[PDB]
Amino acid sequence: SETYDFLFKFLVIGNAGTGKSCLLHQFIEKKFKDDSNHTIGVEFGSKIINVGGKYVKLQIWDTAGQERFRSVTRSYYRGAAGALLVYDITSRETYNALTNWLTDARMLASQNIVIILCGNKKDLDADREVTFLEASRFAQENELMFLETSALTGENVEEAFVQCARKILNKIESGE
Ligand SMILES: Nc1nc2c(ncn2[C@@H]2O[C@H](COP(=O)(O)OP(=O)(O)NP(=O)(O)O)[C@@H](O)[C@H]2O)c(=O)[nH]1
Ligand SMILES: [Mg+2]
Repeated sequence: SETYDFLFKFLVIGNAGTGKSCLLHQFIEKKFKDDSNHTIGVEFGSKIINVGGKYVKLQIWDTAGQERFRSVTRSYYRGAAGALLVYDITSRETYNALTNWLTDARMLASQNIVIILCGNKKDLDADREVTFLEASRFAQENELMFLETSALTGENVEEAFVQCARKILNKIESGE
């Protein structure tokens, strides 16, 4: 019965272990799933959101982060309008991988894809390995909006997905 005015394909991308699957599950179900294991292929969720009285259906591909699946994950960029690019604030390696993820999206996605950078596991701040300020500098240098999120608590998860959609809606309306 429920309709929508817009349909967008999104990805969730980033190194294994960063919390991609937990982020999608939090956005859709509003709970932390704590038995989550490695995605061995691709998972899907969808949700309709209300953006200013416009209903936007998000079709979201939660991709495998393990290196062994990289050629598979790369096949998903085509047709994606938006992506959440995720690292783990407690794992510097996952943050150091970000340049490679952005190189992939530059080569394989639409030049107009909207990417939101998510520093996840913010609830694990006592084990932080990446500063807010330093990630903020990187995002700015890369023309990306940046949020710290927690799949566990929900902090900024709805905001990340909604803002990706709002930025795509803005492109549709005006400019580039
Ligand atoms: N404390 C905390 N743990 C989290 C958070 N998000 C994910 N985790 C935990 O981190 C681990 C990896 O999460 P998961 O969502 O499976 O990661 P993934 O990015 O989907 N991995 P893959 O790419 O291999 O599928 C799990 O043990 C999960 O419970 C978070 O915000 N806070
Ligand atoms: Mg996963």
